[PDB]
Amino acid sequence: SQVSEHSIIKDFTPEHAIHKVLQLMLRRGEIQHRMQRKVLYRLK
Amino acid sequence: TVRQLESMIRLSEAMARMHCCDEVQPKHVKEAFRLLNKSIIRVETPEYCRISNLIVLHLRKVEEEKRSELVNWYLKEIESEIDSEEELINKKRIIEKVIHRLTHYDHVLIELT
Repeated sequence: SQVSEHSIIKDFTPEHAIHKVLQLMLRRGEIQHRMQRKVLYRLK
Repeated sequence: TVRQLESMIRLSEAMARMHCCDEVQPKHVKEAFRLLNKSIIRVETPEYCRISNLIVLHLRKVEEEKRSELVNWYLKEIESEIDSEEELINKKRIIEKVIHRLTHYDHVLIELT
């Protein structure tokens, strides 16, 4: 979940950047990154 | 395509014109269709029934809109009609093929049947 994307923010110890990098990865390709969003997003 | 339809019309007209007819009867159309269909060749690739499996199961996964439950839900859903203890290994083998040639991430987004 995106809350997990924030948990990985906390344990590493910014929202805009963490969302932007994943957003770029989303158009980068198919494997391991489309598959986490292609179903979570549709199921919200 | 539709060009095949116009080819069929031309061929039926020629078939009629061969018999010196003033109008095309359905026997001419039947011969034109038979010739046109016979000319077109099936493309043979080396078993090829597996595409039947892929289409029938991709359709179900489409209808439903993890691996653990879903894999054996597949390995029951297509077994609902014909008895065999021997086509299960076949279905799991083709499922592995499909996994490892990147047609299943459990039904990848970009794949048209």
